[PDB]
Amino acid sequence: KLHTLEEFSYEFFRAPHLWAYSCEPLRQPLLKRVHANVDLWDIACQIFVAILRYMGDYPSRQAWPTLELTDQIFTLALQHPALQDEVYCQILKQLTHNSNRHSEERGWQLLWLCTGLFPPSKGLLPHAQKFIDTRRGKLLAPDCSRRIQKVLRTGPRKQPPHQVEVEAAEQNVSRICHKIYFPNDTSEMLEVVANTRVRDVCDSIATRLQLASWEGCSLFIKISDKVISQKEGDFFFDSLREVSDWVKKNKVTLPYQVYFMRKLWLNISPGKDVNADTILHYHQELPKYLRGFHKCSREDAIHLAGLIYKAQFNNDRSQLASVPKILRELVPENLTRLMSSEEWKKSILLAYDKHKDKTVEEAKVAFLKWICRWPTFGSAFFEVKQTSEPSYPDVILIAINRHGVLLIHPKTKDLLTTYPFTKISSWSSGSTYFHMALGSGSRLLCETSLGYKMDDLLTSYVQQLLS
Amino acid sequence: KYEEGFDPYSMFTPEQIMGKDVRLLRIKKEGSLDLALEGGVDSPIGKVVVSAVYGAAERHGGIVKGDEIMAINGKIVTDYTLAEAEAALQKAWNQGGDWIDLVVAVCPPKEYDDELTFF
Repeated sequence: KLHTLEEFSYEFFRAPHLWAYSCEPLRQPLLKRVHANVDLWDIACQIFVAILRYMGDYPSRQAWPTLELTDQIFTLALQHPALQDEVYCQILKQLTHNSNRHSEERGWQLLWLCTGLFPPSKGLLPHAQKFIDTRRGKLLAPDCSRRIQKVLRTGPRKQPPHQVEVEAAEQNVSRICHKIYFPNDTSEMLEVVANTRVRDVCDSIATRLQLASWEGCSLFIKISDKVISQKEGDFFFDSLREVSDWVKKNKVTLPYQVYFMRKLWLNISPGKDVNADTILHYHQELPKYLRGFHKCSREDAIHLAGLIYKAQFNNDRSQLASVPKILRELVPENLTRLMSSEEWKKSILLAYDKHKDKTVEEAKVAFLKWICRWPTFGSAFFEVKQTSEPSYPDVILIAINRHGVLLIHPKTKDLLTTYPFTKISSWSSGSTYFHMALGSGSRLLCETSLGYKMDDLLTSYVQQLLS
Repeated sequence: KYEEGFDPYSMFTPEQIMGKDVRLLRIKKEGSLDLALEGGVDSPIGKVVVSAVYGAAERHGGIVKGDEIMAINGKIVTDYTLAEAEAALQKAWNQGGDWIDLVVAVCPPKEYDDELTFF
């Protein structure tokens, strides 16, 4: 009744029980075609040791963090697919005639992880399928079967299990939710599976938030005081590990948060998607405005501060009671010196009082409508030390947006020059610099730690304009 | 620094050090250096700079991302390609004695916010 790798082993296994559970460490691979590669003998045997350790069958005292074990079990099988069937056979082996319930429970966790990463080969699949089907009563067995179906559809993972996947596995839990944060200081729990792609999360988010579209939005990882965009086409759990590894090389699992935000500001027309405006756009543009990146007059700032106050406080006129606190949330930081505290309060209250009949949402949209045609609207900003132009200040502000690359004087906020996409011929970056070339022309060279981000945004804007 | 008595003017012409804060580091050979480099003459910055300190470089202190490598055991590398600079650094680490001497132009403090995260 219970299907076994016994008959499979006659044709495809090494020769010396061998297809049944044992606590004795393997000394060569199980599959004859893996056994045929002496260079794979050591990895095949280290995988088995980690499997033994994970299931609790290794009589050691040095206990290992689970992620280190799952990394050992799966990482090299991803790079060298010849090992993929070997990992399956080693796991199903330890699940066959295993009379220790803890060990067997742990083995099913490994099979669950494994079927989220890659399928068996053509020849092993009917045996793995029957193995699972004849044990459909095990807690994780029905999902193992579904995961094989899904990974054959989407193709294999590139990174081993994420700590979130492993923690679900160790709980014998097959449903996973990941928190996603938004720029308006809210969050949602989003269900994800082993083969979820970043874009799948975004699709679900747009439904949940009732967005008209998420074009130009993505997920982002906030980690080690960086905020790094995630590739839409990547598997979500591959992206988390790839970015973590990169951060650890470029600069103890690392704490992190995932945000959903607008990345590319293309054809943003405030009022077209009010939910997008009030959840994403207002709350991303507001802090850039408050930092003083735009060229703004005193009267501009009074007008926008009335809308900002309404968006933040609705009907509560009492919050301007102490100007020293609140002014920083209402007026760009380069302009607060322009008038005294009481003059700011008087002017802002007069402007705010015009919004009695507006909603908070209407105030946020009006704020966006009033600034959306500014050349610095809809931008990512970078403060850099430029080394290519003697007539510019050493430190300049750089904006990257729909228009290309803007160089801005940090004191006057004037536009020093614009590099339109239609004229940029190349750019490159290192970890300490960013360089861009225009025509035959002009060159920009600057010191920055954010070249990788400038590169990402330029590549993304060019790709979107080409499509 | 790691030797106080170093005078840059005795090894470089003034044109070569104009505007640079040039110091001498002595790094004790133990373990791997794990000092990553970028740049080179074939690059937009036209000089060899530290891209990451992972660790013998980390443990010495005195050398950080952005510092320029101007000489390795007395050989001036300001005109080396990146590959040439890496080979010279690896060779110096492997062959020779207890210490490597790096002359570095220390990158000055940043008077800008190098960590903006807005999109």
